[PDB]
Amino acid sequence: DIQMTQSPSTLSASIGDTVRISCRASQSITGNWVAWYQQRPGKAPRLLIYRGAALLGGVPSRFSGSAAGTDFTLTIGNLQAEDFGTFYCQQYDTYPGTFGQGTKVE
Amino acid sequence: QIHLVQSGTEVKKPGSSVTVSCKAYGVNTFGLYAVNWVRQAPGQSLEYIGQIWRWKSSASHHFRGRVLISAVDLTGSSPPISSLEIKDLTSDDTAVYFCTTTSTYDKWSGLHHDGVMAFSSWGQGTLISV
Amino acid sequence: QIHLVQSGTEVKKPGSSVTVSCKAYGVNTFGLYAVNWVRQAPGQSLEYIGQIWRWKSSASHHFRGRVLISAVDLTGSSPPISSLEIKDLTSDDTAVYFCTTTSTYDKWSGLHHDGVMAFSSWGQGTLISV
Amino acid sequence: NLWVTVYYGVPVWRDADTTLFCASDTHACVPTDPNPQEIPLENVTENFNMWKNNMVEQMQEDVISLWDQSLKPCVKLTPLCVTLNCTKANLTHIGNITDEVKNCTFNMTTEIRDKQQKVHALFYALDIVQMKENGSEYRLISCNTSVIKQACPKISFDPIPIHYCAPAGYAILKCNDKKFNGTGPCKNVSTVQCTHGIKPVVSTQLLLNGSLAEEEIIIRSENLTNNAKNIIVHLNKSVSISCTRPSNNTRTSIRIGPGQMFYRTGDIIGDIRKAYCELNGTEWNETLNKVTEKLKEHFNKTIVFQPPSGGDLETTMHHFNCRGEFFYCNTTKLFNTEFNGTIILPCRIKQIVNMWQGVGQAMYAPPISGIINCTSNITGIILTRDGGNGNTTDETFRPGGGNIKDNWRSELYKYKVVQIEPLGIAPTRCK
Amino acid sequence: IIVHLNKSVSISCTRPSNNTRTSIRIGPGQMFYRTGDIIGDIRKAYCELNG
Amino acid sequence: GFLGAAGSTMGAASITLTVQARQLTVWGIKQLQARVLAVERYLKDQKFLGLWGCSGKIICCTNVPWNSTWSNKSYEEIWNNMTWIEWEKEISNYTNRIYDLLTESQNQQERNEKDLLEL
Amino acid sequence: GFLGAAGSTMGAASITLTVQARQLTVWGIKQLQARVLAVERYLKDQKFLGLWGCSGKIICCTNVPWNSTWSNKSYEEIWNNMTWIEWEKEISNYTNRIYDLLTESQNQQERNEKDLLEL
Amino acid sequence: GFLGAAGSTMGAASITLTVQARQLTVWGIKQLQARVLAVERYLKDQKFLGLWGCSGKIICCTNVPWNSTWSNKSYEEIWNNMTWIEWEKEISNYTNRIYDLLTESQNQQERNEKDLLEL
Ligand SMILES: *[C@@H]1O[C@H](CO)[C@@H](O[C@@H]2O[C@H](CO)[C@@H](O[C@@H]3O[C@H](CO[C@H]4O[C@H](CO[C@H]5O[C@H](CO)[C@@H](O)[C@H](O)[C@@H]5O[C@H]5O[C@H](CO)[C@@H](O)[C@H](O)[C@@H]5O)[C@@H](O)[C@H](O[C@H]5O[C@H](CO)[C@@H](O)[C@H](O)[C@@H]5O[C@H]5O[C@H](CO)[C@@H](O)[C@H](O)[C@@H]5O)[C@@H]4O)[C@@H](O)[C@H](O[C@H]4O[C@H](CO)[C@@H](O)[C@H](O)[C@@H]4O[C@H]4O[C@H](CO)[C@@H](O)[C@H](O)[C@@H]4O[C@H]4O[C@H](CO)[C@@H](O)[C@H](O)[C@@H]4O)[C@@H]3O)[C@H](O)[C@H]2NC(C)=O)[C@H](O)[C@H]1NC(C)=O
Ligand SMILES: *[C@@H]1O[C@H](CO)[C@@H](O[C@@H]2O[C@H](CO)[C@@H](O[C@@H]3O[C@H](CO[C@H]4O[C@H](CO[C@H]5O[C@H](CO)[C@@H](O)[C@H](O)[C@@H]5O[C@H]5O[C@H](CO)[C@@H](O)[C@H](O)[C@@H]5O)[C@@H](O)[C@H](O[C@H]5O[C@H](CO)[C@@H](O)[C@H](O)[C@@H]5O[C@H]5O[C@H](CO)[C@@H](O)[C@H](O)[C@@H]5O)[C@@H]4O)[C@@H](O)[C@H](O[C@H]4O[C@H](CO)[C@@H](O)[C@H](O)[C@@H]4O[C@H]4O[C@H](CO)[C@@H](O)[C@H](O)[C@@H]4O[C@H]4O[C@H](CO)[C@@H](O)[C@H](O)[C@@H]4O)[C@@H]3O)[C@H](O)[C@H]2NC(C)=O)[C@H](O)[C@H]1NC(C)=O
Ligand SMILES: *[C@@H]1O[C@H](CO)[C@@H](O[C@@H]2O[C@H](CO)[C@@H](O[C@@H]3O[C@H](CO[C@H]4O[C@H](CO)[C@@H](O)[C@H](O)[C@@H]4O)[C@@H](O)[C@H](O[C@H]4O[C@H](CO)[C@@H](O)[C@H](O)[C@@H]4O)[C@@H]3O)[C@H](O)[C@H]2NC(C)=O)[C@H](O)[C@H]1NC(C)=O
Ligand SMILES: *[C@@H]1O[C@H](CO)[C@@H](O[C@@H]2O[C@H](CO)[C@@H](O[C@@H]3O[C@H](CO)[C@@H](O)[C@H](O)[C@@H]3O)[C@H](O)[C@H]2NC(C)=O)[C@H](O)[C@H]1NC(C)=O
Ligand SMILES: *[C@@H]1O[C@H](CO)[C@@H](O[C@@H]2O[C@H](CO)[C@@H](O[C@@H]3O[C@H](CO)[C@@H](O)[C@H](O)[C@@H]3O)[C@H](O)[C@H]2NC(C)=O)[C@H](O)[C@H]1NC(C)=O
Ligand SMILES: *[C@@H]1O[C@H](CO)[C@@H](O[C@@H]2O[C@H](CO)[C@@H](O)[C@H](O)[C@H]2NC(C)=O)[C@H](O)[C@H]1NC(C)=O
Ligand SMILES: *[C@@H]1O[C@H](CO)[C@@H](O[C@@H]2O[C@H](CO)[C@@H](O)[C@H](O)[C@H]2NC(C)=O)[C@H](O)[C@H]1NC(C)=O
Ligand SMILES: *[C@@H]1O[C@H](CO)[C@@H](O[C@@H]2O[C@H](CO)[C@@H](O)[C@H](O)[C@H]2NC(C)=O)[C@H](O)[C@H]1NC(C)=O
Ligand SMILES: *[C@@H]1O[C@H](CO)[C@@H](O[C@@H]2O[C@H](CO)[C@@H](O)[C@H](O)[C@H]2NC(C)=O)[C@H](O)[C@H]1NC(C)=O
Ligand SMILES: *[C@@H]1O[C@H](CO)[C@@H](O[C@@H]2O[C@H](CO)[C@@H](O)[C@H](O)[C@H]2NC(C)=O)[C@H](O)[C@H]1NC(C)=O
Ligand SMILES: *[C@@H]1O[C@H](CO)[C@@H](O[C@@H]2O[C@H](CO)[C@@H](O)[C@H](O)[C@H]2NC(C)=O)[C@H](O)[C@H]1NC(C)=O
Ligand SMILES: *[C@@H]1O[C@H](CO)[C@@H](O)[C@H](O)[C@H]1NC(C)=O
Ligand SMILES: *[C@@H]1O[C@H](CO)[C@@H](O)[C@H](O)[C@H]1NC(C)=O
Ligand SMILES: *[C@@H]1O[C@H](CO)[C@@H](O)[C@H](O)[C@H]1NC(C)=O
Ligand SMILES: *[C@@H]1O[C@H](CO)[C@@H](O)[C@H](O)[C@H]1NC(C)=O
Ligand SMILES: *[C@@H]1O[C@H](CO)[C@@H](O)[C@H](O)[C@H]1NC(C)=O
Repeated sequence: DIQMTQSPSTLSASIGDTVRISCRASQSITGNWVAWYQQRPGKAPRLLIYRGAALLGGVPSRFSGSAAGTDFTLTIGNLQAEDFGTFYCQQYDTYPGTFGQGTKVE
Repeated sequence: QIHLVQSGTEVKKPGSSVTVSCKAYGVNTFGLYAVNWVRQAPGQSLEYIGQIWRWKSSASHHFRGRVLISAVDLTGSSPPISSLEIKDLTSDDTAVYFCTTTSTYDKWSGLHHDGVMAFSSWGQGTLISV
Repeated sequence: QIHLVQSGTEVKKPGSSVTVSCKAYGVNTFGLYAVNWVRQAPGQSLEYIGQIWRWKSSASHHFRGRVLISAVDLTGSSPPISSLEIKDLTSDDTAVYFCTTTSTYDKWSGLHHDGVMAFSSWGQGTLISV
Repeated sequence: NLWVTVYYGVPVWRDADTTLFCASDTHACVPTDPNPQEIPLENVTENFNMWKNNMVEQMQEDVISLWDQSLKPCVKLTPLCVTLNCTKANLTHIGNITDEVKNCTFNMTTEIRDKQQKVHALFYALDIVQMKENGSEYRLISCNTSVIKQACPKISFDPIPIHYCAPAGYAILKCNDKKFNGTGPCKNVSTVQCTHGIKPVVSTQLLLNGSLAEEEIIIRSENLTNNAKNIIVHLNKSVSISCTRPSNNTRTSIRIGPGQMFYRTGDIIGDIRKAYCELNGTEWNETLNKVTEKLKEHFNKTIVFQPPSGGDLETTMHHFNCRGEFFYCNTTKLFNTEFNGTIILPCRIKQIVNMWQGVGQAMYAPPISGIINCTSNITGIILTRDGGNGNTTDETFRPGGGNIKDNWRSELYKYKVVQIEPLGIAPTRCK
Repeated sequence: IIVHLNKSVSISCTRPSNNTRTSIRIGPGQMFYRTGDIIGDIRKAYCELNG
Repeated sequence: GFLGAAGSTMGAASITLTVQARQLTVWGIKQLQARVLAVERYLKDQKFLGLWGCSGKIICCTNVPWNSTWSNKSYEEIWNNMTWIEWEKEISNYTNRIYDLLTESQNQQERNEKDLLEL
Repeated sequence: GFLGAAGSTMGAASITLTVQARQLTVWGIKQLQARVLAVERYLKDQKFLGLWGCSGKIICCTNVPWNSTWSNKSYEEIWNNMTWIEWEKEISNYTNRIYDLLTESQNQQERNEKDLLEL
Repeated sequence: GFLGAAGSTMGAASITLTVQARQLTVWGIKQLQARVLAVERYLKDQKFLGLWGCSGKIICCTNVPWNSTWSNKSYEEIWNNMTWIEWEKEISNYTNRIYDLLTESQNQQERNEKDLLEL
């Protein structure tokens, strides 16, 4: 029953900046079984990262991820207007899956 | 081109049961796509409700016995359909329910781990207020 | 088809300096060929004088400081040229001087061992009497 | 206190696409050891998708290559593009062929360029185009499109079974689920090296001389909701169909060049009747009933069958080939809703054919002297669903053709090609 | 002699006459493309360079 | 029994792996290309095995300790309740690291043997 | 030389096996086919040798005892009277058995060595 | 990297002999011929290595003594003041000798081992 926590519950930045978001898990996930989602207000969440550091079709190259044991990081470079809202953090190594508390950006 | 279309908002009373539908345009079959139903309370984080995968249905411990998940495959007139049935509603079930589908065809893909999965495509979500 | 043409006989008095020129017909460049100047006394064996190779000039210990070797590559109307200048001539320098040109392009060839080389082509030799 | 240990020969595979060996009994398929060997894989569930299989493209390319290589060395018919003087045939010496055969006189080049010979031939009206609105001036169908090459006399038109064998480092997984529909999980899988023998039979509306479903009729389609996607219906009980041409042709040869010989029909010796296919009405009634009942599971409307809406001769009538004759049969008695006794379907013969669109340009099939008689098994049907309006109370299915890949997807739907990855690393107490 | 430069010189070449490409069938499936007509400007083709 | 242990646990699949190893006129261009490609693949696998000192072995043991960050599962859990495909999927992100470590260990072993025999 | 001492006894023939072992632009399709087939045959022989733990050897000793039913002749009779062709024809019915036993013995050796190193 | 040790002394180059070792649809006739030739070259080098008992090794010691008529040079001068190209150029005339010697030695060893195993 892995519980994941995100430290920077609130963040602020300007266009062109770089943002780091961190997730900590109660157990080490050696398989990098972590996903990163984005949710704008009034819309469904969108999946951006899976397996810690893998992008999807259409997701900009600006987004990046790093994974190591219990510490997972999402890095956003050259922040634009569209990259606003709540970022969510999920594990799927154990059952059931569990989401983070989300970090607000912009 | 996976578009998931869900039903509209419904307002119900405690003690009743509700049904939420999800039509999966672009999904060829649920034999290769797994369907996951999740919950989002207003102002809180996402919670996983249940899934149907390879025509096997399952729900988490907190929801066993009161959530029933069903699905039917592609027919001649409508796309694949999935559906949640929630029994014995209480004041704590008011939330936005999301229907998600994830491909399972590639066994080596990183989007799934022996049943527990990521959610590549999301529906617009149904608001249920009790 | 490598022909080496040298200057004619020069008769000089002690204390002077002489210059011998060798024109290398058939030598595409001195970057792939080395020019070795050697001496033959009237009745003795051959003696090594000096070398130009990779546009670097050197002379033996017995000749350092009084022998200078220069060279110029292929031009519009003249083949590559090598020049030997001898200062402070004495009665012991009367001899026949030879230019030899040895290919260097093939690195595995046995005509050269790290600077010290064979003499594949020879000029007609110039007689210097002091 | 664990150390790395390397294992060679680990049973791990990944989906991959490669070139496969062709076995039988520039391009050549002549290994002669198709002896199969099957190994079940217990507790293995594998995902299959017949519509994303590279084996069908490989088979398409192989058949095209074999067809082109067979027709490479034999006669070209470039002199045949000559204005023909065609009149009504004289055959005096269900229905007769006097309205389909025309007697055409023309000039042809002899083996000497300076002299021309005036000759005659009997051509079918489907292979001739009229040049002037009211006149006797006629030309061949293909003279404005491509150059035709005569089907060489030694070429055999019967299919031969073809096995596909994965090279070393690969394997062919086979799904043994008895009610498989081409997409989804398979819980009973086996592994093989060579697939079962597949005959490259060409047909348009009814699949012939194929395998039968083990349990029940199977409905297959890439996308049921898309009316532009063909539906393959695989039967579990074949229906015998016997096609004949009762006319006695004369194969007569004309020397048209230095060693080039052109074969033609001299005269129709006797028995002047159209070619026809015979079928049993009751068996077809039962098969159609079963197909309708099975299709009721996918469409919640009354199901009716109608003939093809329209088009040319190629896309409307059941095309097939046997003995070397190329038949186009009118399947309107079928697919129209007494069906008692024997159903007789008229057919027409064509000589100038273009079997593969854009491949081989066109082929001229020489006639055969004797009476042609031929039998086959119907094991499948290709259908197309007419676009509805949302108001009709019934759905209309029409027999339709399309890509010939559908004729082979029905035989390669239960196969998958995988790549072995035999190199594993595991923690073990050894040092 | 090959002279290799370190600063390229831009040259722009043009044909300003409007050609009409037409087709003639010269055999079975064989098509021949020709210059049907010359319209527009009729000036000769030329290359432009900076002195 | 080629691929017959795919659905079996690694504890039982590791027994008798040599079945897989044993299974591992005018010709067409495709046939010749396929033969050449198969030969190349076999030689590549043999090159990887030979780099680590495992040239002619099926069950080869090494000297690189197992880092718990690669996988922290217990020995019983690994060899008793999983298959080879699942295990290889889990550790996919560390295969390249482990290969480099094995190569370095083999090189160090060769140099140390040379130095020891020099003494 | 190459195939020299083919008529000699096996005792004298086994002395110099390496002499025979050492010998073992549009080119044309046939030349490519011949080259590929030669490479394949060499690799098949090497695979059989490596399956038994004799990857890089000319004379390799094994742990499979000689069954008298395969051949019951004396050691001197084998190694001082017959030639290699006669011997290979005599025991032609048992080659597959011996190959399978050699493979099984090598597998048991590897597994037992792994178990011993575990201890 | 690849070939980066060229120009350095043999002492420094001998410790990185792994990069070179690691780095050593109608395709067309030329591509297929090139692939086959590359496979042939690799297998020929492996055959020479196998004849000497160094099949899966990069640095391999042998029992053949070094004749002074081959090099007649000091150890420090060889391994500290020369590069590999110069060394290979200097001793070319004797290479075909040494190769043969190596082969013989290996053969001898095998036979001796057999005797040591018969006692
Ligand atoms: C190709 O091929 C393939 C093959 O070969 C195919 O596939 C297929 O598909 C199909 C489809 O299409 C399928 O079918 C489907 O299925 C599904 C699933 O199911 C399953 O599951 C379920 C559930 O379960 C759960 O619950 C229960 C209760 O009791 C339990 O028991 C269990 O265990 C579970 O539990 C769990 O979970 C939960 C959650 O979920 C929780 O809570 C708990 O706690 C736990 O945890 C079940 O039930 C089922 O069962 C069944 O089946 C079996 C088998 O074996 C049997 O045995 C049983 O008995 C049963 O049966 C019965 O039923 C049936 C039905 O169901 C019938 O039929 C019979 O007869 C009998 O009676 C399983 O297991 C599902 O879901 C589906 O269903 C649907 O549909 C149908 C049709 O008919 C109907 O009937 C039904 O009713 C349903 O319907 C519904 O839904 C839909 C969707 O959309 C909708 O629309 C509609 O409307 C409806 O709705 C309604 O109702 C509901 C009710 O519920 C409600 O709720 C709502 O609200 C409304 O009102 C179907 O069935 C199959 O399976 C397959 N196959 C295989 C082999 O797999 C394919 O398709 C092909 N393809 C093509 C293209 O074609
Ligand atoms: C392709 O490409 C390539 C490349 O890219 C090219 O190549 C090139 O080439 C060229 C040619 O062409 C060249 O140039 C040349 O070079 C040469 C060499 O040089 C060198 O060497 C020298 C010598 O050394 C020696 O000595 C010294 C003294 O001090 C010392 O130091 C040293 O160390 C040495 O020593 C040693 O040895 C000796 C003997 O030999 C002994 O004794 C001792 O002991 C010791 O052991 C030198 O000097 C030089 O140096 C120089 O340079 C450098 C460089 O860096 C510098 O740094 C220095 O400083 C110097 O400089 C100076 O000089 C120059 C020149 O001159 C000037 O410019 C300046 O300014 C100064 O001044 C070296 O190292 C040479 O030899 C030559 O020369 C020549 O030429 C020129 C031109 O201009 C002139 O000027 C001169 O003079 C000369 O001339 C002469 O000769 C000739 C020949 O033939 C003649 O003809 C003439 O006429 C003349 O004659 C005259 O004079 C003389 C004088 O001596 C007298 O003697 C006589 O008699 C007469 O009068 C040249 O320079 C180059 O280098 C190259 N490059 C490279 C990079 O390398 C090619 O070519 C191309 N190809 C095509 C085809 O195009
Ligand atoms: C679905 O599958 C069926 C069954 O295979 C196919 O029907 C068969 O088709 C083949 C080929 O068209 C037929 O074989 C041919 O039969 C001709 C007539 O046979 C008479 O002569 C023979 C001589 O022994 C008698 O035995 C026989 O009883 C008849 O009296 C032959 O003349 C043909 O000979 C040709 O092939 C031989 C092969 O060696 C050559 O050497 C000859 O030179 C000549 O080219 C040939 O044998 C067979 O008769 C058909 N069977 C039936 C039951 O009708 C269908 O065609 C197929 N459907 C498809 C492909 O759509
Ligand atoms: C099988 O065929 C059907 C029908 O041709 C395909 O359904 C079509 O799917 C697309 C995208 O998945 C739908 O377009 C979208 O529709 C939604 C509806 O709200 C709209 O919001 C989007 O903007 C977009 O236009 C399309 O409507 C739908 N057609 C029908 C008739 O339902 C299906 O995708 C095909 N399946 C496969 C695997 O190809
Ligand atoms: C480059 O071109 C020049 C000129 O075309 C070549 O020079 C020519 O070289 C040949 C032989 O090297 C000379 O022939 C010889 O001339 C000597 C002069 O005494 C004579 O004694 C010989 O009997 C023989 O005839 C030729 O004269 C000479 N020509 C000139 C104009 O210098 C040079 O060889 C070419 N280099 C290469 C690499 O091709
Ligand atoms: C772990 O490995 C997986 C696969 O080896 C990586 O996922 C890949 O990410 C790249 C990034 O562009 C994609 O192109 C691939 O398609 C992905 N592979 C699959 C199978 O989907 C993943 O990024 C790796 N994770 C870490 C933390 O190294
Ligand atoms: C095409 O053939 C017909 C029939 O052979 C030719 O018509 C004949 O022409 C001759 C000469 O005028 C008449 O004597 C015959 O009576 C005609 N026959 C009939 C049935 O009318 C016709 O001339 C030929 N046309 C060409 C262009 O060759
Ligand atoms: C097709 O037409 C040709 C010519 O119009 C016919 O050939 C002639 O047939 C008569 C029959 O009485 C012979 O007397 C002539 O000698 C034939 N002409 C030549 C040039 O040989 C032929 O019979 C017609 N065929 C059919 C089937 O009607
Ligand atoms: C071929 O498949 C059909 C399926 O359409 C079988 O017909 C069904 O057989 C079962 C057997 O009990 C009956 O319960 C159904 O009522 C039948 N359905 C129809 C529409 O007839 C048929 O039996 C199969 N034939 C063979 C030989 O396997
Ligand atoms: C195929 O045969 C059908 C009948 O078996 C033909 O359709 C008939 O055509 C006639 C006149 O064109 C009509 O009077 C009938 O009502 C039609 N019957 C049906 C059931 O449609 C059809 O024309 C034939 N096709 C071809 C290409 O000859
Ligand atoms: C080809 O077109 C290019 C641009 O389309 C022409 O180059 C430039 O044209 C503009 C006109 O809009 C001038 O203002 C520039 O000075 C031109 N650049 C130059 C001359 O370097 C070009 O002139 C055209 N070709 C010819 C032959 O005129
Ligand atoms: C057909 O031919 C017969 C004899 O072969 C002849 O009697 C008859 O008149 C001919 N009829 C026609 C229409 O040519
Ligand atoms: C799997 O299919 C084979 C096909 O012959 C059959 O023999 C076997 O019984 C099947 N197994 C199961 C579990 O259905
Ligand atoms: C498949 O799983 C069952 C579980 O009961 C097991 O008994 C069987 O041995 C497994 N099959 C194989 C081939 O290991
Ligand atoms: C052939 O037999 C004779 C016996 O007289 C023997 O001396 C000779 O060595 C044999 N040949 C070879 C090549 O051993
Ligand atoms: C090249 O020579 C210099 C001599 O100062 C040495 O320091 C350097 O390491 C040499 N290059 C390499 C790659 O060893």
